[PDB]
Amino acid sequence: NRRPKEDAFTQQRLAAINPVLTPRTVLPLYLLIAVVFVIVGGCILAQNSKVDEVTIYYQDCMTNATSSWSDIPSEHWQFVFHKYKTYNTAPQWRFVDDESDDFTKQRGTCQIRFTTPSDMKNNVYLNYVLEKFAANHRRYVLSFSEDQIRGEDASYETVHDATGINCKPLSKNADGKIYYPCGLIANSMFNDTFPLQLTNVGDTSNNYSLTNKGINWESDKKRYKKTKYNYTQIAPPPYWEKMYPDGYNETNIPDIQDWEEFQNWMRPGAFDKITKLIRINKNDTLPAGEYQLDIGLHWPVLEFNGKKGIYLTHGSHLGGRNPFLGIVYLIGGCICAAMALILLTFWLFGGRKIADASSLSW
Amino acid sequence: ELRTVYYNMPLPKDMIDEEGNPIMQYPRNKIRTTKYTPLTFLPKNILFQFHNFANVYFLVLIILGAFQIFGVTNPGLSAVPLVVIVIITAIKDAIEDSRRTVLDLEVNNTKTHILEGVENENVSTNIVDRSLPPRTDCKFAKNYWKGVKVGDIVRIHNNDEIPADIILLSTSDTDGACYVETKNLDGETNLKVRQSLKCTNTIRTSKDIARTKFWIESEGPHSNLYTYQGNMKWRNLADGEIRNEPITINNVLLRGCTLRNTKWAMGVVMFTGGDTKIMLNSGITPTKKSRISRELNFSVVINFVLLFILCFVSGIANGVYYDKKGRSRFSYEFGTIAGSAATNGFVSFWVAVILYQSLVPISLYISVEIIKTAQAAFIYGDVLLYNAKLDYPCTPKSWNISDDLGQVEYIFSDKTGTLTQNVMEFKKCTINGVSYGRAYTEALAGLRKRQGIDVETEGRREKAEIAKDRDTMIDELRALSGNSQFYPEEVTFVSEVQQRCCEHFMLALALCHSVLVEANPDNPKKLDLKAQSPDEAALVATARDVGFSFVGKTKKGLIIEMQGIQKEFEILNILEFNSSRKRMSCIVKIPGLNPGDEPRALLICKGADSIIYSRLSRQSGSNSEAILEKTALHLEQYATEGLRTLCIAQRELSWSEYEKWNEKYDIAAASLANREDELEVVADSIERELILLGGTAIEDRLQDGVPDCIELLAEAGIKLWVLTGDKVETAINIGFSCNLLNNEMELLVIKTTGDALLSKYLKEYFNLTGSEEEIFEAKKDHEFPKGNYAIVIDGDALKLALYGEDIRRKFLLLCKNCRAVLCCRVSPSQKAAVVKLVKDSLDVMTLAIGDGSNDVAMIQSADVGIGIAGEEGRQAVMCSDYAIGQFRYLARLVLVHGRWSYKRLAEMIPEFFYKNMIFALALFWYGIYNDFDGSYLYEYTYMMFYNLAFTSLPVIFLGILDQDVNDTISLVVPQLYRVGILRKEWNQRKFLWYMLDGLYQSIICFFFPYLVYHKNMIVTSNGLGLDHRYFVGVYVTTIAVISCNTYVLLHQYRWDWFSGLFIALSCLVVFAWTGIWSSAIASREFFKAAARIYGAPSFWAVFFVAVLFCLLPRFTYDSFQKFFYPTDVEIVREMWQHGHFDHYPPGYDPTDPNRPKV
Ligand SMILES: CCCCCCCCCCCCCCCCCC(=O)O[C@H](COC(=O)CCCCCCCCCCCCCCC)COP(=O)(O)OCC[N+](C)(C)C
Ligand SMILES: CCCCCCCCCCCCCCCCCC(=O)O[C@H](COC(=O)CCCCCCCCCCCCCCC)COP(=O)(O)OCC[N+](C)(C)C
Ligand SMILES: *[C@@H]1O[C@H](CO)[C@@H](O[C@@H]2O[C@H](CO)[C@@H](O[C@@H]3O[C@H](CO)[C@@H](O)[C@H](O)[C@@H]3O)[C@H](O)[C@H]2NC(C)=O)[C@H](O)[C@H]1NC(C)=O
Ligand code: BEF
Ligand SMILES: [Mg+2]
Repeated sequence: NRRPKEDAFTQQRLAAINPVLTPRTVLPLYLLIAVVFVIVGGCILAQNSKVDEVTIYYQDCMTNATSSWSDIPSEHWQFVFHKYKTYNTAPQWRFVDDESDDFTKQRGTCQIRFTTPSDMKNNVYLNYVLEKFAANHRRYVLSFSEDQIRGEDASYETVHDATGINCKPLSKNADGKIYYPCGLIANSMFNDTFPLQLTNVGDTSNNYSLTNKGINWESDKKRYKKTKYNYTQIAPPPYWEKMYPDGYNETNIPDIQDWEEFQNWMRPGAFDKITKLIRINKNDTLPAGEYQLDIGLHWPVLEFNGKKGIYLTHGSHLGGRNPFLGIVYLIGGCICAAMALILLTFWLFGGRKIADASSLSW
Repeated sequence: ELRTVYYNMPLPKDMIDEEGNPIMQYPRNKIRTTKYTPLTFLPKNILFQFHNFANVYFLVLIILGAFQIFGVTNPGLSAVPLVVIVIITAIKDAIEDSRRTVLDLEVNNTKTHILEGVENENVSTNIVDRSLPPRTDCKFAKNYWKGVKVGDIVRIHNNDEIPADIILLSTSDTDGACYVETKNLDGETNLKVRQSLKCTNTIRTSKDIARTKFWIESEGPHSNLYTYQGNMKWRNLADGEIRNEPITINNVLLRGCTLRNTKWAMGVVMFTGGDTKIMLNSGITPTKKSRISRELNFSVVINFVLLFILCFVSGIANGVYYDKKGRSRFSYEFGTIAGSAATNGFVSFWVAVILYQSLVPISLYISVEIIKTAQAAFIYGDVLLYNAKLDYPCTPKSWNISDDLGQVEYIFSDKTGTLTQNVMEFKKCTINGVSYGRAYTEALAGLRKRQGIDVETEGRREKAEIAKDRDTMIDELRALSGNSQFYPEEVTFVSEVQQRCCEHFMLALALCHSVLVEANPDNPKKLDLKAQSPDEAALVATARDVGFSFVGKTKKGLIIEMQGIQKEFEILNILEFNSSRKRMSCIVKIPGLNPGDEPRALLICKGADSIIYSRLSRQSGSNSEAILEKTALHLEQYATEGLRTLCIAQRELSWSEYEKWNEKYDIAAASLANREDELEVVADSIERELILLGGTAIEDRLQDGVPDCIELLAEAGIKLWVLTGDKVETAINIGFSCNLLNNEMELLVIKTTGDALLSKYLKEYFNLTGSEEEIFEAKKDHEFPKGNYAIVIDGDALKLALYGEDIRRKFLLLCKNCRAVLCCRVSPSQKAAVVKLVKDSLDVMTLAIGDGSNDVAMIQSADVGIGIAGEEGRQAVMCSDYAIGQFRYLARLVLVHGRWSYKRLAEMIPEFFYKNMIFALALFWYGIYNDFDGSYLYEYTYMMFYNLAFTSLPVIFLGILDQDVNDTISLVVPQLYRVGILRKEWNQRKFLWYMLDGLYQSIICFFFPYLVYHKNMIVTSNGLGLDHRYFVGVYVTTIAVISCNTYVLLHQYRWDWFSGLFIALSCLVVFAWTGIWSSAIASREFFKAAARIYGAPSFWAVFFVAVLFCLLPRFTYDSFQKFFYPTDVEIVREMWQHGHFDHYPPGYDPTDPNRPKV
């Protein structure tokens, strides 16, 4: 016979819950989600308020900082210390000129003396912050060679004519030696020479050491690989010509596997603020002290009125000080209780039988 | 166009066409019934898919992939999603259409008999002559129905369908008469006498017809079933004179008809293929886009308007960025030309169209195509729509309109064979004012007061059937009927003048008829009744069962086995039944009691009650006037039960006054006064004073669940309009037995009598309906109408009530106000025209169920079209969208599957556009932060896999498997069907609120991850950096997929394990994909996203607060809806939770007669 197969799937008789949203099931569900999210919101804000951060903008250090120590204008620095809420002891900055640097747009050394009144714990992250540097335009974020990130001695057509991601405005120079970290992302790599320590101002042989190791993920060394170009095949990018004044020698070619500041730069920031790790110390903790950052100024930001800064923090597990997750778990927790309140009171002062509001039998 | 069929004769000089001599090029005798002939399958189907507006859009995205200005990576591979979707939709529409071709190939291979004589209408790539030798190899060979041609002699044997339009040459019956079951072409339950032409009546064998030369000068194909004009012309033999015999519609076998009660019927094939009247009423099977599917384009257009707004926002906001001054792109990007940009946001408008192109999603039409195919696959696969008696499941033949079945407001049912079972049963009679017959036909009108504990009277009548069969068990040699006896009256006893009347009533039923007797081949001692009307087949079979077996016929008269012993009755005259007579008389010769005297005679009149009660005797002394009140009281009782009534009347005539009548009958007979009505008026003189024997009642048997189904369709708010090709009082009998017509009703007959007649009582019944014409007010009202008015229109008055715009409007308005609408004697064109009247002038969903070819226009014209399957191969089954085996399966098809398929897709399509724009709008909201420059938030595999793998199946397993209530509760509560009649579940209003909820939740989907990055861009526990835009797009995607699928889950009634698993795996493939892909070096910027982002606790902290904020404003509104303004199905589910429906069995079927008691 023809007789379709009867097996509770083809008969559309699968086992099923058929959920009916009575106020006996939904109003305690709101209160339960309201209870968790004021607790998760209370415990996120509590841990977030302990996140101490030092943000010092130094884009104006060639201009507004003298050769002497002057307090930075309060426009530039933001200090958050939860043990010291009314903390206003301003950081200092001075500018050593370096007339041999011959660049004059961003040269010299911005020495920055901040005073953290509370110690940061074991991981101490020195981040540089870039504001208004737009690393998220569509030509910018596609401009590199993935062959050359992967350590390949890639030809001209694989760095320039690669279909998604190519080094398109910056493939090769005038004499045809291709740029080894080609593309706009590698070219515009944030120079500024950050030190390998914080100099403890007012203490001898207790300089808080920093390191450029442990700066990217360890796993990017699977993707970032040592290059296979001869030194005859490659040139530095055009804005790296001051780092390598003579092109690439037999020994000066940067192994981008070890060079993590490149690897952090080559991850373009999603948004208009850009925070990239440049110096970490995973070994020791940073005491309550007055410390000094000598930044070799090489990265111009003022011609686009952008900011350029230092972000010295020990984050939380949620990363950084940001009140959003704590506030908005509270808001969603206070909203689920407010609407457990509105719907319960409307169910008492209205409310109906669960059997006959049907339009047919009126 | 006048065509001239030549037979056995070369064509005249009008054959100038070479490479094939005949010019007129007749159609092959094939039924097409398929949506696409394969020469234009692929052109028509691509246009059908590109009548959808989003497909036009996707094709434009591909054409604008070829420009390098847009910068699209591998534009040619971007056409692969549209190309496979157009092909997978075309293959599904080819397999759908090929299932129609296998029924075209069955009908075209149905093996008629075609004469093997050479036919001069072939393509390249004294009428019988006795002097010609009877050559070999002219036999009527079994050739194919597809191989029938115009000009082809076809011997149609007994009991097979007629392959084309055939003008009879001969039948096996002498005097060349034929019989045809025209319930395919009409709703006529009777057989039609077709006459062979008197010229060709003497043709008998294939040797005779091969030596016969003629031609037929005929009129063209003209679609009117009750008209034919042709002129058969043939050369006289041994005399050069051309003779003429006119051909009309009682000399034509039309293609729906089946040859009945005749051994063979030889005829010339006149029209073939699409020329046949059966097919001029049909059209090509329309492609039939669903109403939700048609209004999806205005939903698609709103998304284009939103798409145009956002690309316009991004086009102007980017072109404003490029002529800013202090921007880092001057130094670090090499856009070192400050000039060359005045307003070049025109490129960034069009970059944004590619950036936001998934705001109108490629997986839309292929989602709804998978939905509708699988909704067709589940209708085919359930067994409560399976007819075991035919071995036939419900066959969805249009695989895209299951949701049309959920909004249906007007069912334009046929009656005969659709409502009826084509069985006529003698259920009741009256003899001498005494009601006989126990039938439980329509005592179930009373479901208002008394119970369904009356399964007992089915058993009570059944014991009375057996007790009657034991009581009537006298040895009657041809009353083999123990099973074909359908008159249970235990009062066959002798309480007598009543017993003498009960013997003589059934004697008149065995005498007065035109029923023949043929020997059955299986049990040749049992002989079965070959009747024209199955009324009389039921009358003679019930006389056969109660003793008075009509067993044979002689040249003298009839032989009636009268209670075991045979008696010859000498029939003096038969006054034949006629359409205008509405009666039939029979004169028998009463034998002699005194020797040497020629004895008397007995007229017996049978016919309609109202015109036999006119012709009764008033000059009496006996009880001839005493019983007229009782028999009329019962024939009123019988018709309210929906039974065909009749009356038997007699007058015992004297031997000479009959002989004066029989002489005056022979005056009109021997003269050429047959066309004159004197032969009727001579019959009128003897039928004036009649003694009323009593009446009969015949159940025109409905199909099994017909009055229960129509009650469920009326409780659903659907209004059944019966549209029939047969008579008015026939469809009133079916109307009462169906509970359509309801004795308290005022039946509003239109009844033209002869042209503004019709409008005045259209206006007159429009004062008891206190309204004139206003139909814009009417299409606001979708309630089932209240006043007990039934409208009955003759078909011929409906030709005038559908002529112009003004009378169509008041005729529509009255029919909309009447509870029962019966359009009788309606041609196939006007049944379709009534649907096209209602479907256009009101904005309503129309059904039109029917079996037969007179319904095929109606079925093709409506929004669904249902065929009712039978033993034969039916055009209404082939030409339809669904095909059920019984009528009562319509309640399971409309109230369960349609009402599901409506609500499944009405929720799915807003859920789908919600689903897409919760993701595609973060490509917009990231534009605020990249200056609308056009960089992608999302890694490229996420953009492929969002609508393909991450969220595709939960919407798909809502559109296929969601049930608001059970399949039983869909039938217990038919009023849940009213939200689709009121069109409540699919609105552009509901759609705009899903867009506004999709707008909102994508603000949550982007900005909740933006607001964890925005402050200091460190979101990782170890500070190492997740600030790639693709990593932020893992945050956004994962909120998007989980708050898509749980939104789809929370709007799914009936959380089953199959959908809830594939919602969970959907939710877990977005974690599984980026775990797998972002462990490979080919991820290429994305390389360890899942190790880094899923190991970052900020991801898990954004994830649960943003899924809250996405789902909560809709989940609040639903909780505020379902507590305070609940829909009816939200309350019926609450009762189902409480167990108002758990005493019903699984698969409860209210139209099933063999259902358990609840
Ligand atoms: C580019 C060239 C590609 C060539 C083809 C590639 C592969 C295509 C897919 C494989 C072929 C699938 C064929 C499915 C046929 C289903 C037909 C069916 O269910 O019948 C239907 C009944 O089912 C229905 O009406 C419900 C709707 C059909 C549900 C299944 C549809 C499957 C085909 C459409 C989707 C295909 C998509 C393919 C994409 C690659 C007709 O009834 P019937 O009385 O004619 O059936 C008689 C059956 N026999 C003959 C056994 C008595
Ligand atoms: C949680 C568990 C999930 C498990 C995985 C499920 C995988 C299988 C899913 C079955 C198919 C269900 C969905 C119907 C087909 C959708 C096809 C489709 O449109 O896929 C596209 C992508 O398509 C491709 O990449 C290649 C083409 C694949 C086409 C697949 C057709 C499948 C037909 C299946 C027929 C039988 C189905 C049976 C019942 C479910 C979605 O595109 P988008 O809108 O996401 O892309 C936007 C990106 N830009 C902006 C650049 C354009
Ligand atoms: C890292 O350091 C370099 C130098 O300290 C930064 O400046 C870039 O330096 C190059 C060459 O030193 C400049 O190119 C020169 O431009 C002048 C005038 O524009 C032209 O006449 C010369 O022929 C040469 O092409 C370039 O202007 C300058 N770039 C900027 C934005 O100032 C570099 O920017 C630093 N930052 C990186 C690599 O991100
Ligand atoms: F005999 Be039908 F057209 F239901
Ligand atoms: Mg009919």
